[PDB]
This record gives sequence, C-alpha cells and structure tokens, in this order.
Amino acid sequence: RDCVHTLHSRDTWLKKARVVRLGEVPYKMVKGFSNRARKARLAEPQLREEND
DNA sequence: AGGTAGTCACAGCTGATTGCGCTGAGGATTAGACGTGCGATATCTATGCCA
Repeated sequence: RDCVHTLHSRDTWLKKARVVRLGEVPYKMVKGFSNRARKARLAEPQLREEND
C-alpha cells in the first residue's frame, strides 16, 4: 500500500496549494471531465478515452 | 446745418435639451464510486465399477 499513492490534477493540486514541478511525468493518465470537456466528449466518444 | 459711427432692435448658427437605444460590474442561480442480484463456474469427495 505504501507503493499505492493518490493523485490529483494540476488544477486540483493548485486548489490544494500545490504546483507540479517542471517536466513531471503523468503518474496516471485517466478520464478527464469538465463542463466543456464533458460536453465535447459527449459530442464524440472517440476522445472520451483519449483525453487521459 | 450735414453724414456715417455708436447704440439698440431684430435675424442666422450652433450648442444644449429631451425622448430613446447599447456594455461592464454585481448579485442570484449524472461519473466514477459503492454496493448487490444474478449467473456462469471452479471445486471437493462418496463409492462402487472390475482387475
């Protein structure tokens, strides 16, 4: 479990008063969902998985 | 006594006025999780088959 870690978006990290370091690799590329993003993904499902 | 400049009484030009339109700030406003229900599915052992 100590090797299992929780993650947040860069915007959510900033909300948590955290700034991602330069060049940091994405620990998890996952589904992205925001108002404009959600509507765009509903427009076409091919990029719903491709957002990451 | 004589005529055109100073003074007063009216005219054109233009700015302020009064209906009415438009932006900028300001205060109102179901998607992964978490489970289970159902269904396909590994799973353990009785016990009598005949060599």
